[PDB]
Amino acid sequence: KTISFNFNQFHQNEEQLKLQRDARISSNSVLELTKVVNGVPTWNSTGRALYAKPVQVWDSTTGNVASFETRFSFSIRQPFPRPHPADGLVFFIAPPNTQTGEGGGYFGIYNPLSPYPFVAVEFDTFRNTWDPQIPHIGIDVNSVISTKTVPFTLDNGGIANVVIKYDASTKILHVVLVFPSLGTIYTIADIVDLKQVLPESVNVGFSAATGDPSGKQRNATETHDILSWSFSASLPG
Amino acid sequence: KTISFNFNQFHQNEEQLKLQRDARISSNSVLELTKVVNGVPTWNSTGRALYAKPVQVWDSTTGNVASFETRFSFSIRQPFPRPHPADGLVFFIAPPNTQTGEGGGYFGIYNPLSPYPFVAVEFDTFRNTWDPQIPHIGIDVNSVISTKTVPFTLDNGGIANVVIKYDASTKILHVVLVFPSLGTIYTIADIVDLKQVLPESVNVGFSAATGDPSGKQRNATETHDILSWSFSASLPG
Ligand SMILES: *[C@@H]1O[C@H](CO)[C@@H](O[C@@H]2O[C@H](CO)[C@@H](O[C@@H]3O[C@H](CO)[C@@H](O)[C@H](O)[C@@H]3O)[C@H](O)[C@H]2NC(C)=O)[C@H](O[C@@H]2O[C@@H](C)[C@@H](O)[C@@H](O)[C@@H]2O)[C@H]1NC(C)=O
Ligand SMILES: *[C@@H]1O[C@H](CO)[C@@H](O[C@@H]2O[C@H](CO)[C@@H](O[C@@H]3O[C@H](CO)[C@@H](O)[C@H](O)[C@@H]3O)[C@H](O)[C@H]2NC(C)=O)[C@H](O[C@@H]2O[C@@H](C)[C@@H](O)[C@@H](O)[C@@H]2O)[C@H]1NC(C)=O
Ligand SMILES: *[C@@H]1O[C@H](CO)[C@@H](O[C@@H]2O[C@H](CO)[C@@H](O)[C@H](O)[C@H]2NC(C)=O)[C@H](O[C@@H]2O[C@@H](C)[C@@H](O)[C@@H](O)[C@@H]2O)[C@H]1NC(C)=O
Ligand SMILES: *[C@@H]1O[C@H](CO)[C@@H](O[C@H]2O[C@H](CO)[C@@H](O)[C@H](O)[C@H]2NC(C)=O)[C@H](O[C@@H]2O[C@@H](C)[C@@H](O)[C@@H](O)[C@@H]2O)[C@H]1NC(C)=O
Ligand SMILES: OC[C@H]1O[C@H](O[C@@H]2[C@@H](O)[C@@H](O)O[C@H](CO)[C@@H]2O)[C@H](O)[C@@H](O)[C@H]1O
Ligand SMILES: OC[C@H]1O[C@H](O[C@@H]2[C@@H](O)[C@@H](O)O[C@H](CO)[C@@H]2O)[C@H](O)[C@@H](O)[C@H]1O
Ligand SMILES: [Ca+2]
Ligand SMILES: [Ca+2]
Ligand SMILES: [Mn+2]
Ligand SMILES: [Mn+2]
Repeated sequence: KTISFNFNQFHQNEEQLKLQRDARISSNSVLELTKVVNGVPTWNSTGRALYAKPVQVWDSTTGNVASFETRFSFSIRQPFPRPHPADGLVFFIAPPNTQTGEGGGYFGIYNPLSPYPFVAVEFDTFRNTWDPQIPHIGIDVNSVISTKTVPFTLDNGGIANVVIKYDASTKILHVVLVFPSLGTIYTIADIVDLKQVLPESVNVGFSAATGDPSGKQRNATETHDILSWSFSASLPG
Repeated sequence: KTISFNFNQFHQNEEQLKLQRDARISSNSVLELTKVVNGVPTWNSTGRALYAKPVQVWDSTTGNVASFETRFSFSIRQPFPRPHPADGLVFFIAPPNTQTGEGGGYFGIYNPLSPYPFVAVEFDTFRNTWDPQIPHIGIDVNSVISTKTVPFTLDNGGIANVVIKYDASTKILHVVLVFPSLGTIYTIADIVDLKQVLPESVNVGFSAATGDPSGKQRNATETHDILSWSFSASLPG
């Protein structure tokens, strides 16, 4: 069948969401993935937000895989240009009941200790050793070393519209990033076999992180706000 | 091996373009694919515009296929809502030195008594027998019976931004359609093996058509204007 939900905005204490670590919902309705005190983003922050109920992406009985579409708006404000904002945010799919991973360039979804599979779309703002120039969009499968990336220029503090679509029949994951105020459009796509990397049931959500203390730079930070979010999935099984 | 060009606007008899049939460039810089007299689009019109120089999409020696990206803005104004606007416009790739094909639902790129291969992205406004609900975006390979389609709502007379990207390593052709004034975003993608359908050298361009006389409806028309166009291709050969 078809599952779906839509958050035109976030109401404090959402029954539908699971907030982890620093993730909070502000009084004015936005989902702040990372810590922001008195209007200022801090470093050493990591937070995630998961849809409370698990979604079935595939069925072992029929062998069918779900197709899905998710749309959301986010905003990244980088108050301090030098030396380097960090780290970025991702939309991810992972097994249910996982714990926040390592922060920094791992966005809180990768745990070197005990790794769990995941498919994520990253909006990377800090160039780690494994990264190409930033900012860039990346498609991540079980790792933060993207299978494909594309550069983009951030609209600092502006709103961004993202469209992520997965077509099971072609196994194509296509993502579109648009900054309405600048009129710019970025597109990236890759082939991903969900059935091969993920279990039948998963959690969908966001995760973000600011500068890791090991970098010794308190300015390595920015906001990671989610303004709205809609999700739809169809499993003919 | 990189080839690219950019047209922020179009000038009268540009050396870089090959205009065919009704295609003409207006005094105010727009590329009008189909006939418009005294601000009114007419039926029974067909026109194409090709980049004057051929581009190499693949090399028989190395076996490599080119990756490319093209961006353009177009506008479709439909003055007569009833009974039905027609027919639409396409961005296409075909062998060099082709002639305008049949008009109507064939957009001027398909010639029944001398079919040549082609890959095209259509913005279809008239529902032929082989079509799903209109308007819709479609990916066409050697035929106007799309391999994939997606519906969209036209911003009548408004501007549309299109991004077409082809990644040779994955064979994915992804297209994004955005109507800035409405803030709507449409995305479609499919797998296409250029090397399998097209020759090493091709022409890239646009083609459009208005109502065919056989429909006996003079209102079966609309404008098909191209405002800007940039193209880039890389052959690692
Ligand atoms: C960490 O991030 C902070 C906040 O941006 C940086 O501090 C700021 O450094 C600016 C230097 O580009 C200062 O700008 C000056 O502003 C005044 C008035 O606004 C002008 O007259 C002058 O020409 C400059 O444009 C800005 O005042 C300062 N902000 C504050 C209140 O601290 C900081 O920069 C670096 O460290 C600070 C402590 C100073 O030593 C700066 O000179 C230095 O660039 C960022 N730190 C890092 C690691 O780069
Ligand atoms: C072909 O396209 C023309 C142009 O739109 C159609 O004629 C137009 O028909 C409209 C009927 O829907 C007329 O609209 C009405 O206009 C008056 C005053 O302008 C308003 O008060 C009223 O609220 C409607 O908006 C429109 O005036 C007319 N345009 C002109 C100047 O001719 C045409 O429709 C066909 O002919 C007209 C004259 C009527 O007989 C219609 O019933 C008839 O369908 C379109 N023809 C086809 C094949 O549909
Ligand atoms: C649709 O437009 C065509 C123009 O490309 C018309 O054909 C052209 O008509 C010219 C004068 O009518 C003639 O000099 C051209 O040789 C001819 N070109 C072609 C494609 O052969 C076409 O038909 C014309 O108009 C209709 C009404 C009849 O009068 C025909 O005898 C004309 O050729 C136009 N179709 C219709 C039905 O309007
Ligand atoms: C980065 O953020 C951490 C929060 O997770 C800070 O440590 C806190 O959490 C750890 C384990 O989760 C606890 O053991 C600490 O008691 C917590 N500290 C606080 C603020 O109450 C962490 O702070 C640093 O490390 C901890 C272990 C203490 O030594 C703090 O004094 C120290 O500042 C913070 N890192 C930095 C450098 O800001
Ligand atoms: O400053 C923020 C960043 O901190 C870390 O980056 C590394 C750091 O671990 C250390 O190896 O030193 C180098 C510079 O020599 C970098 O700062 C995180 O790994 C980054 O993701 C980022 O948070
Ligand atoms: O009226 C515009 C359309 O005219 C033609 O469509 C067909 C027509 O040829 C004839 O077969 O009758 C049917 C309806 O019974 C349609 O009108 C073109 O083929 C279309 O592309 C369009 O121009
Ligand atoms: Ca990074
Ligand atoms: Ca059609
Ligand atoms: Mn990255
Ligand atoms: Mn069609």
